[PDB]
Amino acid sequence: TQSLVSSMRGTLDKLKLIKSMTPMYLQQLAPVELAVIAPMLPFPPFQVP
Amino acid sequence: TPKCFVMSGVDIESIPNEFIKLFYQRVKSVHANILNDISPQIVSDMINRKRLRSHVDVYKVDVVDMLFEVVDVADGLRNVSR
Amino acid sequence: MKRIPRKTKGKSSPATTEPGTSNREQYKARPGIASVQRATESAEMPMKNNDEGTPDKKGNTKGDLVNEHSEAKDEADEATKKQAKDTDKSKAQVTYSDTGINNANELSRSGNVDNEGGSNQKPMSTRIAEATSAIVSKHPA
Repeated sequence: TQSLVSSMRGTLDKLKLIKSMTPMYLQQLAPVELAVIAPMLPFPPFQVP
Repeated sequence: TPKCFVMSGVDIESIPNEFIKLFYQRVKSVHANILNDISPQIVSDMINRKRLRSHVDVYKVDVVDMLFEVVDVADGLRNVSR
Repeated sequence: MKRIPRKTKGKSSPATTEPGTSNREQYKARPGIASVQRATESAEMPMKNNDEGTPDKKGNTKGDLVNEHSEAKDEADEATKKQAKDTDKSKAQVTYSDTGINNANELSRSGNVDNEGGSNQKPMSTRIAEATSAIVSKHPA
């Protein structure tokens, strides 16, 4: 019954420009950790391409 | 699940409780081909496979159906009639 | 010569003050040693033994009489319950059962099937006893 373009667009902008540091963590530090624990696991990794 | 079983040995006619009679009738009439039926002997064997190698009501009784045959032994031979 | 006990049963069954050794440093490590040690203790536990369906000392199979699919589903339910208990929640975020995948051909080891592909409604030892007793002969009177 009422236009919501202004409200809907404004919400999406906040989500798009959020100050989340998770993406840089997964790209940089997360691979480094998994490399450290992997040789010490009781069950060594078993992967498929 | 296919680990469920239904005990046979009691005729579906003779079920005393009427609601249970209805339930069993409908189930047997709809899903007859996909029910696992086991005899009481089979149940006892399942129970005892490896191991084997207060106020009480007075108006409850156990009944059985007896099977017999009429035989004529007029001569030394036998003749089953019915 | 000091004997090492077994853990399992078997068949038979001047000044001397160095100038730089005083302890005065006060350092608090982050992350915490205790927390990391507890996590590593948990992580280094070995995997359990899945011996269901294998023969025993005499020759009989070990396990319980459950159809393979039902056994798999029950194991999934138990895993989900254990996960919920570990996470300290009534229900678990991650579930090994009731997913969106139609994994209806799954099979698991069970004690209902022997090594030969037959059923275990009668134990192998009892079957052997039956077969060998079928051919016994006795002393004449």
